[PDB]
Amino acid sequence: NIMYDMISDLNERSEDFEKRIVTLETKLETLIGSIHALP
Amino acid sequence: NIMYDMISDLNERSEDFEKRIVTLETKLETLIGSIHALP
Amino acid sequence: NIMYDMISDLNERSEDFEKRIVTLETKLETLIGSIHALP
Repeated sequence: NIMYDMISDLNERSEDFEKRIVTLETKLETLIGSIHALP
Repeated sequence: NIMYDMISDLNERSEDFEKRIVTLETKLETLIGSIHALP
Repeated sequence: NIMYDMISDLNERSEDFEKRIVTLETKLETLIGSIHALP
C-alpha cells in the first residue's frame, strides 16, 4: 500500500531522529558537565 | 484501524521530538550566551 | 483522504525536524571545535 509505504518511511525517518536527538542531548549535557565540573 | 494506530504513534513520537528539540536548542544558545556574554 | 492529510502533516513535521537537528548538531560540534582548537 502506498499509504503504508509513506507511514513506514516516516518511521525510519522518525527512528533516525530519536538517535540523533539522544546523541546531541548527551554531548550537550556532557560538555556542560565538562565545563562546570573541572576547569 | 491499524494504519491509524501507526499514524497516531508517529504523532506521539513526533510530538516528543518537538519538545526535546526546543529544549536542546535553548540550552545550546544559552550556554553560548553564557560564554560570550560574561566570562 | 483524512489519513493522507495526517501522513502529509507528519512529513512536513518530520522535515522541519531534520533541519533543526542538522543545525543543532553543527552548532554543537562547532562550539566544541571553537573551544578545543584555540583558547
